[PDB]
Amino acid sequence: ASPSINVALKAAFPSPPYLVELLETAASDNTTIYYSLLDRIAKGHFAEATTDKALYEKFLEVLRDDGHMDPEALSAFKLALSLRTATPRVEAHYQYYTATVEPSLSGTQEGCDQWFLIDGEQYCSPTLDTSHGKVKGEDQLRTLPFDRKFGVGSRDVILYADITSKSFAPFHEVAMDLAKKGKASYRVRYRRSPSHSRESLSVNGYGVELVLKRTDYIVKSELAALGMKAASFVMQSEKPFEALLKLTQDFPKYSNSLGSQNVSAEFEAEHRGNREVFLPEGSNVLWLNGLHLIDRQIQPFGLVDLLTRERKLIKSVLDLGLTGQQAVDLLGHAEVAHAKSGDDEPRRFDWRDDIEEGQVIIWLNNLEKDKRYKSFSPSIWVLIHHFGHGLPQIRRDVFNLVVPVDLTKADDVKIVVEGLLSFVKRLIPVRFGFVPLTPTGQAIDQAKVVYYLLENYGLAAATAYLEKSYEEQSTGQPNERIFNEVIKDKSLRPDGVELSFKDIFISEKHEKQIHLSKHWVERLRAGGDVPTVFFDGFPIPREDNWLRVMNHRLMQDLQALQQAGYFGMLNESMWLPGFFLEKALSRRNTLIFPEDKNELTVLNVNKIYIENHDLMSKVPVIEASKESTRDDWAALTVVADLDDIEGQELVYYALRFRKSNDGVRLDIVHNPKDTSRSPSVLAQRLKSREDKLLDFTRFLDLETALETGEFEPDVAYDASLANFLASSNMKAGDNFVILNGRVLGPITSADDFKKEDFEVFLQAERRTRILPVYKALEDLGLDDKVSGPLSAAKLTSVTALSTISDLPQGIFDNAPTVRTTLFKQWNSTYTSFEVGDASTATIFFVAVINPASEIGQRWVAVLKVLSELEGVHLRVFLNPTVMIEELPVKRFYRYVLSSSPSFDESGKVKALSARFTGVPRETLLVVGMDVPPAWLVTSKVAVDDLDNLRIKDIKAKRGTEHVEAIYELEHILIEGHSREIPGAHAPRGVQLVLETENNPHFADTIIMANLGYFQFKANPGVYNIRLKEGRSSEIFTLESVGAKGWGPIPGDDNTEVVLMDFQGTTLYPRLRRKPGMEEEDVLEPEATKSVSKTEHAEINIFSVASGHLYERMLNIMMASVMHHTNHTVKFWFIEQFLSPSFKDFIPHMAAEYGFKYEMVTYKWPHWLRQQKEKQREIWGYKILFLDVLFPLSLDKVIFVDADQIVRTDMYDLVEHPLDGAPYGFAPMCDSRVEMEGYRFWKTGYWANYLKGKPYHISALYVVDLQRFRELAAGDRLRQQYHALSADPNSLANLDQDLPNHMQFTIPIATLPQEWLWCETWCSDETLKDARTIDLCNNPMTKEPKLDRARRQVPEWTKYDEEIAELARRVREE
Ligand SMILES: *[C@@H]1O[C@H](CO)[C@@H](O[C@@H]2O[C@H](CO)[C@@H](O[C@@H]3O[C@H](CO)[C@@H](O)[C@H](O[C@H]4O[C@H](CO[C@H]5O[C@H](CO)[C@@H](O)[C@H](O)[C@@H]5O)[C@@H](O)[C@H](O)[C@@H]4O)[C@@H]3O)[C@H](O)[C@H]2NC(C)=O)[C@H](O)[C@H]1NC(C)=O
Ligand SMILES: *[C@@H]1O[C@H](CO)[C@@H](O[C@@H]2O[C@H](CO)[C@@H](O[C@@H]3O[C@H](CO)[C@@H](O)[C@H](O)[C@@H]3O)[C@H](O)[C@H]2NC(C)=O)[C@H](O)[C@H]1NC(C)=O
Ligand SMILES: *[C@@H]1O[C@H](CO)[C@@H](O[C@@H]2O[C@H](CO)[C@@H](O)[C@H](O)[C@H]2NC(C)=O)[C@H](O)[C@H]1NC(C)=O
Ligand SMILES: *[C@@H]1O[C@H](CO)[C@@H](O)[C@H](O)[C@H]1NC(C)=O
Ligand SMILES: *[C@@H]1O[C@H](CO)[C@@H](O)[C@H](O)[C@H]1NC(C)=O
Ligand SMILES: [Ca+2]
Repeated sequence: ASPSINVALKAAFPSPPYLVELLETAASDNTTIYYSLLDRIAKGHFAEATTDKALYEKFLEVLRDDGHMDPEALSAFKLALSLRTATPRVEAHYQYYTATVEPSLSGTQEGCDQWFLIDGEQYCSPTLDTSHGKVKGEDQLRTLPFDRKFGVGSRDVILYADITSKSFAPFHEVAMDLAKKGKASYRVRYRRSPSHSRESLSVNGYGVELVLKRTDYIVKSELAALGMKAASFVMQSEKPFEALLKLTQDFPKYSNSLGSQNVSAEFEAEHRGNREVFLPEGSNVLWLNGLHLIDRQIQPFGLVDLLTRERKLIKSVLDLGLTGQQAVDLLGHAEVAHAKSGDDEPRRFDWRDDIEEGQVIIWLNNLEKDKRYKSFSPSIWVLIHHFGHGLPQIRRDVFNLVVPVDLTKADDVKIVVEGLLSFVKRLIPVRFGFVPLTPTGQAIDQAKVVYYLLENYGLAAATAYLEKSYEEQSTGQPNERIFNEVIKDKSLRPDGVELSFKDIFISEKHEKQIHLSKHWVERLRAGGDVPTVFFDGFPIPREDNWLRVMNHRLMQDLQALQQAGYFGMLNESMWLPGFFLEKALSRRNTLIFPEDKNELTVLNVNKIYIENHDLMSKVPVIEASKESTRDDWAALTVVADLDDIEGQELVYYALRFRKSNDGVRLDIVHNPKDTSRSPSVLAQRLKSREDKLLDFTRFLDLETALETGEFEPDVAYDASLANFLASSNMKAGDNFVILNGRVLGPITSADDFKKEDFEVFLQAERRTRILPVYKALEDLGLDDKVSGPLSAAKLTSVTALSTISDLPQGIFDNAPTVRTTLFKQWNSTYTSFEVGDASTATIFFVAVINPASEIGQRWVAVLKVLSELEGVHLRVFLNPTVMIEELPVKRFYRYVLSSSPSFDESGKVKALSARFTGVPRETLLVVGMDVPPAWLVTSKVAVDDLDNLRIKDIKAKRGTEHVEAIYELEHILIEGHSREIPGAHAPRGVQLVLETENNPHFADTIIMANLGYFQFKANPGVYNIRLKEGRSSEIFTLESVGAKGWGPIPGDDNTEVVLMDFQGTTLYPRLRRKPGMEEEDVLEPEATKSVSKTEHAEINIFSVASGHLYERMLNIMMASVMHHTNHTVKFWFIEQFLSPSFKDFIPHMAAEYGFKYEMVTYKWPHWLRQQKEKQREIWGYKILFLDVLFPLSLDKVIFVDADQIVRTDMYDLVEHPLDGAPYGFAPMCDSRVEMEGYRFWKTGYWANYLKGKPYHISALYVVDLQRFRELAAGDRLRQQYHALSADPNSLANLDQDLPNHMQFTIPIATLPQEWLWCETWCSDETLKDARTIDLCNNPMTKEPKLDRARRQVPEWTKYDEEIAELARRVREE
């Protein structure tokens, strides 16, 4: 009605049938709901629903009536159905079917609408008599992400069906029954149904913004009160949530309208008592049950997935009679969070030689007897009376450091010789030791050599051999030429026991010493890929700057000694290192104590005993004792292959451990490697002997009990068994241990997990997870709700999962995964308002919004729709700032989202749009899309200039006050963060190729230095990532694409990526270097040009335009090139900054002028610093992404500005020698003399910085892309831009200023000035020899660009007329 603007978004793929969408949305994770519904529709039950509304209506009654959903879950189903979350999941099936099924299915298909696939044979009938084909191509038995399985069976059957028709129902029942019998396992895959049309999909869950492009006009500056008055207006209204939405959506319009009718109502200067304690004014912060959410997680898709995960967690808890409110309170409790932070409590391991009889550690020091430290006092009070920054001097043994070193490796040897000795020489009060690593023959020999040389001759002689050997010989294997010289002089007085010389094979020296050393390394797991250093029994892995970390603990240990001294705990007759070893463990388990602390897996216990009840009621169970306490209670489950020694060894130890601990409740799950013989037999053998369990005096009693007895197969048991392992992601024949939901394994050798190792696992686990749950729980007085070991495990397991990081630490935010309760302190009467019932709510939201913020605009819109869900509680806090330097909100905002689907008059599903009403007639606006992270969007239909919108002009020109535009969700991102193995660094310069069965080259990108970042533009389907052929595959092998998580998670040893969601795909790939390489991709160890020219063109020019004029000028620029060269040209454009009017026109320009064109884009990385102003974005696209924006096949490109015109045959620029420089620019004209005043690059900062170098122009330049990438110029530009950008007034014009700031670091080839002309800075005499002309800014005039063109260049009109006639010719065509 009022003058309005309407914007809609549609996907790049057609809308799947509504029926299949409801099936998938309804049965999210649950297969039972899936096939239970698949039965209902195969009855022909859902055939009477003629329309989408009716069909949707029928599902609601069914789900409620069959017990599938409750109100909470039904409300959530409607919102997820609005979002159309299941549509990309269905399109995954179709892309897979179109690209891998159809080309591998040889024959003539007609009548084969549905067909099972069995043993590479296709059957178009349920009767199964005839096989049409032997299917070619790769295996279709890939158990892949979108699959579902029904039943267990030796044979595997797949049905590719078009569910829509009733031709489907008989096929289903044939395999449903065959799976019910157990003959084979059933799974359904989809077929694109021809009953549905090729209508594109209308999407929602995005935002639209109308940005004011002129903010320059402000006079009166009483901005300070806006946030404060805006906050009060809402509190006053008494319909507060609606006020905020209405105010926040059209905020720029209401600025002057605020401050009316004694408006301040500052009761709430009182609630800065709230500010005083916790958050600073004007900051937006959201919490979900204590969890702090980052901005990227605050979209509809991100939020729906969080509720889904959180409810599953809470529901499990409230089956013990806890309210949603009590449950959440327990999760964010102080004692709980303290335990997570409780790795300030360090655990130490006993580093001593005492077990290995003193023959393994070779110390470089003794502080009590070295006559270096002779100066120092051997008194305790020296330690206690210390102040300052210095480390206390003392003649006593107090601090120790043992570093395991490989003597083959020069890097390892250099550590001892340079690193360790400097410290000795420096007179540090730390004793330095080292133990050789013996993983190769050469290493073993050199340990012998060095050990011998110490034994008879002494430390200096051994030291001497190492020092000598390192310098140049850098010996892998022992060298006599160097060894014998050492003895020749250093063989003076080799004391005590006599020499052997040259040859070592001493029965005791080789055996005892080397094997004792191996026993030490093994005992503390101090070896492998990454060795482990032990400082005071504290493991520090040998990586990056471990000394930095060691020094940190050295100061933290010193302060630990001082405090004991002031309490008089210490005494003069003491071994001070033993203060730390008091509670140290002799053996170190990498399973329990992984050095990457994040490496942890916990399962929902409630889930395990709900889904697999059939299995868990039939496993041999030892219930915990009747006379045992809540503290003693713990639940253990052992998963082991009883067909292997390791598997049965492990169980005997678990049984032994149970005799000792009466509080434990044990379960034994037999997981065999071979499932051709039923697993139920060996389980049945033990459950008979269950009563007599742990009366096995000896191990053979268990061995014998497993072998004896005759049993049938419970095939029901077998099925639930295989389901459990699949749910728990466990391999067959692999050993695992589960105490209170926490899984450790796979156990390679049962010697790793002994009786003593179960006791520690319970000791440590108990501490962290069980004792903080017990305390916290009791503090709230909920300690009546724990009724047993299994009852307890459900609570402890759930609260450990609550503090689980889904997003790896260090990527999106460094801050740890901790639930705060710190906002509960805050008074709420005058700043807060709540929505939803707290008593019933399972979800609790705490929003802290600043009304004056632009981020608040989005937050309000999304929160209102999620508040509409049943079982959700929200509480809002408004916190504005008094510090407002500039206008706070400079845009209008609308969020396209509904809490339940909308239907047509003809019953179809309604599409959703952003409609802005009551738009000011004379304000200039810019349309922008506030799209979820994974999405790539461009304008498809629009007749207006979306960069320059004004209603008065449109009304005058078109006659309409109403504007309509349509966008397209063209691509969805596959983005990931790489790392090298084992010394994890980002592998920069690595090239990647994305592929599909149809084509082996979907896309290509290069790995960046920052987070090993990379991205691909794709849509739903099954893909694969291969390292690009060349140097990348030569140096590396990629073990995995981290699709499962950071991991390594077992089963992720793959390179397969699939996208079936609107959140795209986030990956954490891993790459390990090939045999002994220190090589770099960027550096070579020839037909590189020809190739690009053949594929693309003789000339490759790229550009960008942000307005109808600039697009009109761009048409002229391209034409001028074409008239001026009889060569082949390819034009490249930055896709998203162009209008659809321009986009729709170019094929007609390409036909006329005879050139090729290609649209390119890259999404601005999340880590890289954004640009609020679009003009600045555009400049960034020209300089920051040059290496990644164009395909690797392209040798070189040339940038030409839109306003330019060229009289030259452009090849010349290609041939121009750049003398090994990545890119070439043209300098600023010095020819105009009278202009000097406006030459600002002869001033202090630019003349000081550019000592002799020129001030270049970014209107035209060459980029030798192959060299650019080779030199890794892009990553420097990116990181310097990010660093420089922290200062807002940094780069006036970043495009010109970044290459000029980087010309010292990155060479710039300077171009002949024949290459550029501009009236402003070049003389009129110069134009005769000019090659190209930029229309640079006035600035001594106000004459506009249209005027300069016609006056400056006479042939500009000739070009404009040619374009004008063709546009009219197309309009009439
Ligand atoms: C995956 O799939 C399914 C479906 O979403 C989830 O589990 C379903 O939940 C049903 C209950 O809501 C369950 O019904 C149970 O039937 C068994 C007998 O086979 C009963 O022993 C159970 O009793 C428990 O639940 C009831 C709930 O109220 C029920 O009472 C009326 C009585 O007239 C019943 O007619 C009706 O089923 C009501 O729901 C409690 O009152 C009891 O005290 C007791 O605790 C259930 O009634 C279904 O068998 C089950 N499957 C389906 C297809 O519905 C499953 O949890 C979900 N899991 C995941 C991982 O998502
Ligand atoms: C939340 O609102 C309450 C409202 O009262 C604020 O309470 C403050 O509490 C202290 C004492 O707890 C009050 O003053 C002191 O009281 C004692 C005993 O009556 C008296 O002996 C002292 O001399 C002193 O007067 C204080 O006045 C009161 N504040 C106000 C404004 O009344 C609380 O600080 C608020 N907190 C937040 C986070 O906003
Ligand atoms: C590109 O090739 C064409 C030949 O097709 C050249 O065009 C000739 O130019 C004169 C200009 O007065 C015309 O009168 C002739 O009729 C053209 N020849 C033909 C065959 O029609 C053109 O000059 C070449 N341009 C460049 C830059 O190489
Ligand atoms: C209250 O009302 C009017 C402005 O609406 C003004 O006359 C008066 O100064 C305002 N403030 C106070 C404290 O009375
Ligand atoms: C104090 O001296 C005693 C010997 O009298 C000895 O146990 C130890 O060195 C000190 N005591 C403790 C508890 O460490
Ligand atoms: Ca320009």
